[PDB]
Amino acid sequence: MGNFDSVQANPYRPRFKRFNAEHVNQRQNQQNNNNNRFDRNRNRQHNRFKDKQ
Amino acid sequence: KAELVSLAKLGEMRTHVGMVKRYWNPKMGFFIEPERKHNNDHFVLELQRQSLQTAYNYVKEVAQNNGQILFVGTKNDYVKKLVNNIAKRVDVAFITQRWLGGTLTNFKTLSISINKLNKLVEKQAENAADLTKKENLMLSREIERLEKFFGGVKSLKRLPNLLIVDDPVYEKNAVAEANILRIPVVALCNTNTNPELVDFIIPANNHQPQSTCLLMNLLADAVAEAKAMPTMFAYKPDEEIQIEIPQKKQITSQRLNITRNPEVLTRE
Amino acid sequence: MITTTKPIKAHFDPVADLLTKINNARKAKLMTVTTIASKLKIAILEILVKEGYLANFQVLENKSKTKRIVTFNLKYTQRRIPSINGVKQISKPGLRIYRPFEKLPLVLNGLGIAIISTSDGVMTDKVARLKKIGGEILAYVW
Amino acid sequence: FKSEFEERIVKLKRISKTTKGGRNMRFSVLVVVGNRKGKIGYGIAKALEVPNAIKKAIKAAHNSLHTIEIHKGSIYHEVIGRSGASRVLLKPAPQGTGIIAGGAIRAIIELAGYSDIYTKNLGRNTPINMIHATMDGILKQLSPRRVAILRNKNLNEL
RNA sequence: AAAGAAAACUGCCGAUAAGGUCUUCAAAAAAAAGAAAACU
RNA sequence: UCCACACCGUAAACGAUAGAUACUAGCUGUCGGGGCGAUCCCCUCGGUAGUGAAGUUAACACAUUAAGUAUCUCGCCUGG
RNA sequence: AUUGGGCGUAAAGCAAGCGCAGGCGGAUUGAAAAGUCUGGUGUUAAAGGCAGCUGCUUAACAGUUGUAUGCAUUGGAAAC
Ligand SMILES: [Mg+2]
Ligand SMILES: [Mg+2]
Ligand SMILES: [Mg+2]
Ligand SMILES: [Mg+2]
Ligand SMILES: [Mg+2]
Ligand SMILES: [Mg+2]
Ligand SMILES: [Mg+2]
Ligand SMILES: [Mg+2]
Ligand SMILES: [Mg+2]
Ligand SMILES: [Mg+2]
Ligand SMILES: [Mg+2]
Ligand SMILES: [Mg+2]
Ligand SMILES: [Mg+2]
Ligand SMILES: [Mg+2]
Ligand SMILES: [Mg+2]
Ligand SMILES: [Mg+2]
Ligand SMILES: [Mg+2]
Ligand SMILES: [Mg+2]
Repeated sequence: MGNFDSVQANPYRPRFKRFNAEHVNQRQNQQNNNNNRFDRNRNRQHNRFKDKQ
Repeated sequence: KAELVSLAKLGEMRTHVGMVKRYWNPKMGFFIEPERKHNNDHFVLELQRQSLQTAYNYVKEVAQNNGQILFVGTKNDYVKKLVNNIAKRVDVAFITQRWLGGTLTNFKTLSISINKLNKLVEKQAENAADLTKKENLMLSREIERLEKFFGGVKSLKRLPNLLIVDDPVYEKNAVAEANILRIPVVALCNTNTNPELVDFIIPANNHQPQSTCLLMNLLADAVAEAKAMPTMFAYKPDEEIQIEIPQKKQITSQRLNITRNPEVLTRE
Repeated sequence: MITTTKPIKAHFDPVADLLTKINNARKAKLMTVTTIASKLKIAILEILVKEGYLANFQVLENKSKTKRIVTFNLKYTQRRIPSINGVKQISKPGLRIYRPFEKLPLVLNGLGIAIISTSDGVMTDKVARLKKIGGEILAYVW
Repeated sequence: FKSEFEERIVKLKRISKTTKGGRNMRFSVLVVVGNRKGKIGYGIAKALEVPNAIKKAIKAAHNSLHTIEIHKGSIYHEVIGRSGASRVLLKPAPQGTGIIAGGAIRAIIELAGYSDIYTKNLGRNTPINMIHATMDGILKQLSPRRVAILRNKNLNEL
């Protein structure tokens, strides 16, 4: 019952695969985080003029 | 359709011969040939080529993508000059002398040390007449020491992303540092090694000054092709691979000298 | 036609015999083991392979039809770590454990399995709850 | 280390060695660092002064941070963590009981994120070994998805 | 004309009033990212 | 202290480790039976040792002759 | 320490053996059904127990309905 001799004689197989190249997505998520910093400094500048008349 | 080394050449270079059966790790049964009816331990040639191709494949993506590979061979004299030869051919960091404790895990202190080496070297290159004779000779000797023990590590500024080990047994410190820091390490196991420590095992010899040289150049050849300079032994025919056996009975691989292991001094 | 080389002997307790064999094989990373075959061991092993902790179990007989031994293998993954985590026997010889249906145990908040042979041979705890019938409790396997 | 990671002292012993005249005294601290969302580590350090001991302990705790998974805020299945002669029993709890832990386990449970948890210290009362036992119990936990991938069933369905 | 070694050695030698510091404590420690602004 | 016949029944009577049963890497010795046929050495089945990983221990350490994974039975322990 | 502990170095393996009664006990088949599980009926006094409600200015409290545990008998299940 169930016999199938799959054969998995690939033990202690390699865990690492590529040369940390997947980091391409880590560079895109860091670029998207820098664009959200430039717009926050424009809107803080517009609010200083309503409290001076 | 990709090719590689030749099967006749592996048999003739003695890369399918391990060490004496008395000295063997029970965890290496997968690669060993029908040793059940055999004298000295050996390996399978098909498994050898597959493992070699995998290690070759892995090192090439790293070297093409601008990784930093470190070679550490501080064993037989031949191996030091062997490791030196790859350094001349490719601008890879090397550790030919003794592996300092914490070369990787405590990289900060060794980074400070190599920075001191570089700073002292450049001041001396700039020169001055104040150096005179006595202090200059003393200063030259410290400089000599930091190249002999850090001459191949000065180039790199960050932890390497891969290690190539000649003997996992002899470099137990190096492989332990690689394992704890989760860095790939490849090694040439010789029937007496724990497979957990190494990542890409490449069943081969380690006592023959011919098998060792052939395999080390093959890995260097992957790096050299990735770096875009012509290869030396990989993807090459018969006429150009022939190599000689170093001098200093006959080149072999039997492990003896057992009489130098008596009982630990005891009694009362 | 499967051949062997070693003589096969076994301990007397058929539930913990398998349990000792399974636990030792798990700890030693061994794959192929052999033991003497009994109908209780065959049936409990059958539900075990249905519940998914072991892969295959083949029972064979002698050419004389006087002896049977069951030789099972474990289901190791690619990285060579087993699926079984721990086995412990309750109804040891001497002290037999009898629990009614309402007091049928739940192993590891239902993740593990409790093996219960009530009246229609061995049966897993979940299907035993479905039938609302209880009985002998052999061992906890998770 | 850049997280909600809170720091707290779980024990401050006073160790000393003997030299050729006098006793070299150093303070030892056992700090438990946790972000209260699934990241928690522990660090024990010794130094000539309490601030430096604390400094070394906090540095060590952030270097060794383990990952923690929660099910409904609690532990999925009952587990006994063993470390030396210290045995700590963890048991799933219904939402509302609160943290019924005390001492090193209570500090660990709060810093890990877990809410409802039943605990009992069945062994010794040395804080490091209960935490060792506590960490062993929490790290040995099996998710109901790893067993699914192993035994090949459907996510959580029976 | 190398296989050697080489050797212990002993006399005698007892005791030390009581209770006693010393680790106080880590809570952990003050300040950069700002701007600045038109006005009829 | 020795001998013969009668008692005494205690020892650090120690492997400081009750007996039986099943499973769990290996290496180096040595002993016995058996197989081959120069010894020597190779294999099998057992007894006695050393080294040694998983495993166990508070640590020392044990580690296929377990103090490991388990079952049966007996004896014993509960601060000084 | 049945659930829920130990006996190498901390308390604890009798000096060892032959051992009845006791405890435990190979595989397969048949029957019975003592264990084991389950259905029906009877009973397990009332107060107390837990849940809900009412009444006392709410409570404490009182009342109210619900709420098991075991035994016996009968009818089945046959894995141990
Ligand atoms: Mg002095
Ligand atoms: Mg005199
Ligand atoms: Mg005196
Ligand atoms: Mg006196
Ligand atoms: Mg304080
Ligand atoms: Mg006595
Ligand atoms: Mg004696
Ligand atoms: Mg030993
Ligand atoms: Mg007393
Ligand atoms: Mg006790
Ligand atoms: Mg004692
Ligand atoms: Mg005894
Ligand atoms: Mg005794
Ligand atoms: Mg007897
Ligand atoms: Mg009897
Ligand atoms: Mg039977
Ligand atoms: Mg009543
Ligand atoms: Mg009342």
